[PDB]
Amino acid sequence: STGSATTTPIDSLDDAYITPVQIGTPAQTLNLDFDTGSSDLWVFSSETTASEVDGQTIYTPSKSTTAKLLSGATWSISYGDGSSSSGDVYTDTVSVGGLTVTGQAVESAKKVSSSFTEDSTIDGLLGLAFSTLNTVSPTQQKTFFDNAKASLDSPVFTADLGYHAPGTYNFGFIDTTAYTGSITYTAVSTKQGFWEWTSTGYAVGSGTFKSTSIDGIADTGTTLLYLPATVVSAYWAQVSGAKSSSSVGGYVFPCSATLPSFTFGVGSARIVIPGDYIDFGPISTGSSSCFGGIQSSAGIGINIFGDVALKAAFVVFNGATTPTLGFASK
Ligand code: NA
Repeated sequence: STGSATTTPIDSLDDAYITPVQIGTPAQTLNLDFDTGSSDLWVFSSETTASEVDGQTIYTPSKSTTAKLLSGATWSISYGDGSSSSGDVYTDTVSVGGLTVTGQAVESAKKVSSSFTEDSTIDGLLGLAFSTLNTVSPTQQKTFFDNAKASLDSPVFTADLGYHAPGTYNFGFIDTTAYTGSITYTAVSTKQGFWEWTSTGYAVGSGTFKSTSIDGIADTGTTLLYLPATVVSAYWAQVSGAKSSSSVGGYVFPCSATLPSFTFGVGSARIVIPGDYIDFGPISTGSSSCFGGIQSSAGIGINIFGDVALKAAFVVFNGATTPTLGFASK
């Protein structure tokens, strides 16, 4: 089997991407944030505290003939941005882009933090990291990918995120029409439960490539590119008037600037992030200070190749017995 679904930016900045997901019988379609940095599939639901719901579409298990309470199971998750959610668990039929899993754990939120409530466009998350990170207790649950894997034509999924445009998540196949050149594969460590890999270096604009190992994660659920402070300083030093602002919470730059590209290494291959991808616009409405898309990972404890990096590439998440990542230009 295979599946193929379009993923759409939630706003003009590509802050996140939503993908429609069918849950239950008859189908209830919710728009979920596919997150390769976490391992829970959780939804706004008929159980979510009413004051914490503001515009989201909810899953109502009582209206699904295939829903079953997973008795005694609870979940609770905290993300890198300080957001959180928790609740109970149902199993139900879940389909993505025509690929169906029966018996998928659907984590129903009883509580969500303010950042979720305030984002009316995201109805929940679909985690695509390794199932070792799944938070269901007392019986850990599998991701949608891990449950689908054995049925797929190939044990893979691909992320093809757009810049200010829709893109695609495919399951079970490589679309050889969706990228240019060849795919470079690189080793993955699953020790922390992430798609963790090592970039071979970077360049700023037209500058020379610096060969240096950068360990980080491929995380579709993180907006920005978080890298070591040395790398980030070297990037922003090429932008007149850029500075790190403790009041704003990272590097800002004059909205009048033209940003340089940023290149990262994948083995001997190179992925180029155009400068425009690094502009996250005014820090507040009408400001002439703009927020940067490359930020320091110092204090986060891991480097994160978030959407800024991933949307410059066609990315293969190879879930074979020995997982690997692939990157191609597009
Ligand atoms: Na922000």
